[PDB]
Amino acid sequence: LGGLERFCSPGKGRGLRALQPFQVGDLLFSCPAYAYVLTVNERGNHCEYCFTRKEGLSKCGRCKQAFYCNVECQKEDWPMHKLECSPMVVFGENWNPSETVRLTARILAKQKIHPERTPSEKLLAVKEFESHLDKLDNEKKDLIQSDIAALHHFYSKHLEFPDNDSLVVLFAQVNCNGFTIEDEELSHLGSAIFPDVALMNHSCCPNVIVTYKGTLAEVRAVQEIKPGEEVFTSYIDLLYPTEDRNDRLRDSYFFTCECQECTTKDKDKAKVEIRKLSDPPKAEAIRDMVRYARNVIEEFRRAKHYKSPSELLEICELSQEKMSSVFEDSNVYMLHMMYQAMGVCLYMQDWEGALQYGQKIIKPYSKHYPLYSLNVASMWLKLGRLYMGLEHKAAGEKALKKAIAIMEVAHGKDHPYISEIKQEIESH
Ligand SMILES: C[S@@+](CC[C@H](N)C(=O)[O-])C[C@H]1O[C@@H](n2cnc3c(N)ncnc32)[C@H](O)[C@@H]1O
Ligand SMILES: [Zn+2]
Ligand SMILES: [Zn+2]
Ligand SMILES: [Zn+2]
Repeated sequence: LGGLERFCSPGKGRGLRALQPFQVGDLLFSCPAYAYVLTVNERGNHCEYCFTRKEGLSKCGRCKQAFYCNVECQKEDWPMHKLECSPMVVFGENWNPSETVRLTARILAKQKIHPERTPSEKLLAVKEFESHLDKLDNEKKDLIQSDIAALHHFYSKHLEFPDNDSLVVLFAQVNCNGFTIEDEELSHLGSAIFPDVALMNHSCCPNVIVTYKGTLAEVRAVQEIKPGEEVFTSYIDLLYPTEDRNDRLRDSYFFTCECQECTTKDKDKAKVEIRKLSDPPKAEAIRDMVRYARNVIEEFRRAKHYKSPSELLEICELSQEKMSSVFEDSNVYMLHMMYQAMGVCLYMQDWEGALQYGQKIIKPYSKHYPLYSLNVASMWLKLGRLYMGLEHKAAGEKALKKAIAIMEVAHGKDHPYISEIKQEIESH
């Protein structure tokens, strides 16, 4: 709470303000999760209650699909696991609510259980969340209804559903204020709601970073903050040019960024770096390849749900072949396809393929992103772990050290993830 304040940020609604100075790597505040969910694919790898990544995980006898550190965690998570335990077994293979429906069901359960202001709502309350209901078109309003139907379909037993479709308000609120809990390699662990953290506005030049210590959100300065200065995070991936960033912010958050980077368009020429080839491309040759680039990102986005790894790798190489003609290999659109391919090799357990892609990525990655970037820290981590795994321990230790350098600021020097990497350098 201390040394910070809620205020009306002009043309940004409510926001967070500093009342004291903050230095690079300082914890402004922590926020316990108000409501949270462990992602289906991480069940058994982490405790459902505290999110501890351990090996001696005790399975829920009643459903065989919830794992905990012990019985104390099992007991504590029951008021929330109660919502899914029996349904999972009764519906079996037919149990498929989206993580949004899963999280929203828990928000409804927390309101029944704890109607009072929670210690997660010191400055902002879930009830007070911005919905953007008024800007929702007929397509978006319909998607919320598909999700309201699922909430009724699967969580009808223990929940008393509110008013009309003032559930449309709750779903829109989660869509606009919800959080994704990622791991040290930026892999999806789950979804949560953090009220006080949701008060911070967006900047493509963030002065803070949100990291997670179990289910607790921690906010640390990645730039020096002086009194009266507004505290800003990044809502989106900062690799992309101004237009791309702004299309994402408009679609998901109903606003346009007017920050230094968006006003100036500084990193745009380097991000979409054109080959300095004998006879230039032409204005329309760039614009046609950028239209092709965006299309292939989205085509791969779709494809990955239904194509084989080799089919998926072919898309990467053939996209990079067509674009190679116009675009430099440092070009963000080239980097995207290389990252995707690295991801495919990792899945196939092709460690050399993944390492040979990661090396091509890291240098332009560091350049296109800010100084302390989780995107670059995790890329150093994947590289260090690929090196260490393949027995190239010199290069592994250097890449792992590079990761730790960023993490000491973003995660804090005393973070479990950092003690884990240090123990990776000690043994192997
Ligand atoms: C997670 S909330 C942040 C707190 C918020 N302004 C409020 O008072 O509820 C997200 C919403 O805040 C606004 N917002 C965040 N960053 C912004 C920015 N840089 N410029 C304009 N509006 C912004 C948009 O309405 C966005 O959808
Ligand atoms: Zn636990
Ligand atoms: Zn169970
Ligand atoms: Zn911006």
